[PDB]
Amino acid sequence: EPGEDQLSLLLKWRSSYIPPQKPTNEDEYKKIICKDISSEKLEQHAGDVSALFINIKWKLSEGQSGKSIEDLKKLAISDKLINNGIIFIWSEKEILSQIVDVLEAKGFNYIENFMINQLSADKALEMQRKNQNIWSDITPEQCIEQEKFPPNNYVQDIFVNSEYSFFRKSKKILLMLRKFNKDAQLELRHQRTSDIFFDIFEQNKPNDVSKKGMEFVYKMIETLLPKANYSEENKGAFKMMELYADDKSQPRKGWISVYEQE
Amino acid sequence: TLEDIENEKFTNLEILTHLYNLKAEIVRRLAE
Amino acid sequence: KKGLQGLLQDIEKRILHYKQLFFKEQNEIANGKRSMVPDNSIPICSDVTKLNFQALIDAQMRHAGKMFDVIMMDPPWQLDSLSDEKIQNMPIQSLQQDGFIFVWAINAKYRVTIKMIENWGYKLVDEITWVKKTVNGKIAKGHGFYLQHAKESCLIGVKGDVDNGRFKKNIASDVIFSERRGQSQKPEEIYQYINQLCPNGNYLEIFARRNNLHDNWVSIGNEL
Amino acid sequence: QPLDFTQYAKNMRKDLSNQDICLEDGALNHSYFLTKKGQYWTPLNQKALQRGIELFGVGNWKEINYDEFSGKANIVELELRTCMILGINDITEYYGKKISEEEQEEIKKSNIAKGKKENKLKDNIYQK
Repeated sequence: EPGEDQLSLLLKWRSSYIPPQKPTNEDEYKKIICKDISSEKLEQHAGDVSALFINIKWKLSEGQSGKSIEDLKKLAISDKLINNGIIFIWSEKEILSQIVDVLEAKGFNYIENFMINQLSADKALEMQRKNQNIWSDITPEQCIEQEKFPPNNYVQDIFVNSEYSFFRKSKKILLMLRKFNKDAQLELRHQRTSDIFFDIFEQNKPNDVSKKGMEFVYKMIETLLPKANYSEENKGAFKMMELYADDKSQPRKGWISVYEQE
Repeated sequence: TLEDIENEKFTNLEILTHLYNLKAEIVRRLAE
Repeated sequence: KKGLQGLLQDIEKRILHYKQLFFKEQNEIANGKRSMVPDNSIPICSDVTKLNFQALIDAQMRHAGKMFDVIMMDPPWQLDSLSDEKIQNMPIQSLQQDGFIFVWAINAKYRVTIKMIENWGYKLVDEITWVKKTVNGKIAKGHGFYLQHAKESCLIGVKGDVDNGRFKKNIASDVIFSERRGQSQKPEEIYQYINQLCPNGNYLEIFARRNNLHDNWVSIGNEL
Repeated sequence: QPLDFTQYAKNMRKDLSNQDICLEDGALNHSYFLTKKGQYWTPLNQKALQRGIELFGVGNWKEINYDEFSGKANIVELELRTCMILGINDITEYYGKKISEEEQEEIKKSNIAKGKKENKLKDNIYQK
């Protein structure tokens, strides 16, 4: 029966997290364009920020393009930029200890973990063709866009399992690190989102979260901190910042975007 | 409650000693 | 009253029935009957603070000719439980040359666990997470401070010259999606993944439980 | 060459595990794991019970508990095991009696033979 299988029942959240349109009004975002974020002095651009989301793409192999731990060390975070807030940074298994060491070097302590279980849209079609054998021959990506997913009552065989020298990679980890201020107190909203949700992916693109998944992450950040959202008193004093932003979903109401070499 | 301890997940020896303690207490309070 | 005498009669029949069941079980035990524990398991009943590890090292070197390969652990954190000083002062760096370690940290004891396994001499190379499940097939969500906790994390270190014909690469998965069973009982899929990693190896399990005794594992615990 | 884990496990259990977890040959003691922790009848406990029956009477297992086993034991389990090693469900006729080891074995075998033709032996237990 439809709606009762494991795959169609684990991806039920996607019907409510539709990403919104781009904000047309100019006074709802910042949209900073720079050359080198690590060399950039962000304290001039933005004031007290309650949520700093670092959308960093790590370099881990010799030929893989991305940023490194040295680039994270060169990045400057001070009390002017963020004195009481939370850092959301994409972590990896290979450099987790280095990431937490360099971030505790800047006064940020580990608090929580929020991860995305990777599900393969390629393996879904492969398993459907393996088990059943007319709509299964279209594209592993149009099924992501049209949300027409094949039934699956055992999801453990659909995981994206990328190559590794150890246990195969099947998750994406978003670390949360909070700068505990002393005099001030930061507004929270406890237990509004689970620290786990399943999301579809591509076998060839394990490090590209979907638009609805990024919407889920953004709404998790915005629900966690309610006074950092866009309002009348937050005009010119936006309390949400992005590092290494992209034009895909970042122009947003109440969000400061910092781009890299546009 | 005897029906509680009999249907509990207790092993067959703790059930047995609870039953013996209950029997001893009720026979003592019956005789005296 | 006579109702109390009837209750005495009922408890007499219950005593006789359970006496017969006890006699049946103890007669079957003193006969051919085996428990759920495998015959090749090595359980050790000792507290780790009082356990002499040197005798274990001598016995392992005598009867195997090498040392351990996996030292899977699940420490009782203070947050019976023991302090982090005793866990950090444990002789793990003397119990292995070339192998892995599994620690099963909690959310409140994540960074200190990372520091602990980097202080023992290991390098953090991998992470295994257990996502809890329900009977229907959904995620068994819980509670927490910032987010609803529905995960359990295992941190994996490495040591020495692992890359040989002993250990295998590109096996299993980091995510264990299985139901929550027992009180604090980790799923058997982590043991299957360990056996996929090092086939036919020597393993050690600190703070082990009677529910997780296995047919290739040396297991140390207090209630074991 | 590869090693076999049966002999390796027996050798490890000989010098590492306790006397209740493994047997003399090194084989696993399943009776220890078939019960709960602490409530395991040891072969030393059985000999202690038999020696107490040798010394004192039957049915006065208070001094037996006090100065035989550890000073602390289960009065109910002492009665149950005394009934089991006498072959008889209820030991009313043996109350106050002090029986030797050989006569104890003879009484057990006599009760077994008495109930064999009476259709009474339910798991080596005679009912009356």
